[PDB]
Amino acid sequence: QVGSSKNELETGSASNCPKAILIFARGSTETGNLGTLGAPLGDALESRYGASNVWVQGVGGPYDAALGDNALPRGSSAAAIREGVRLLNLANSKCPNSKVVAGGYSQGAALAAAAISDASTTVRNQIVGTVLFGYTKNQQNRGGIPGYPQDRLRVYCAVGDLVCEGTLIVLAPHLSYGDEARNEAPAFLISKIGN
Ligand code: NA
Ligand code: NA
Repeated sequence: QVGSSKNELETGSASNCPKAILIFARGSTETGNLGTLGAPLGDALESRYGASNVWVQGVGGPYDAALGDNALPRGSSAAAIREGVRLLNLANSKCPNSKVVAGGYSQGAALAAAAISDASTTVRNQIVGTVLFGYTKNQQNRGGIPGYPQDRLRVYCAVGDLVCEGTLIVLAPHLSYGDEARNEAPAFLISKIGN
């Protein structure tokens, strides 16, 4: 087995920008750059618009999804958060007229939150919608992304997912977001991108 990965923002032509670009950060120990939730989420967007009209991009490079990095400031390493910021800035520099949507699972939700907070006011305006699954900073950020408007966010925190409740206790409900990745989350992102 090889982890599910997509790198379409990095490989795409700047002369052929898509309607939408998804940047997604996986959860700790997951393989590839999309993990378990990123691939179904990108597939749902590509089913809606067509695969040529969405660029799906996972967060990799120095983001190694390491278990220890959940204990760091903001819930991931500074280098992993910087990698999110590099991809958001790449989306903006290559394809400024494309709609960006962001997502993350678990540590990846913390990475996504921090990288969106760190991005410019113009980049945040380009990110029309964000979905967080099992958000490890839900309690500490009071259900939001600092500096990002609530209408553009959905947080999926399962009943009994204690990572949403200021701990790092990972129980069965933390593994229950496959349906939101397939259904509610792409439906929400689609509403913000437009038809
Ligand atoms: Na695509
Ligand atoms: Na679910």
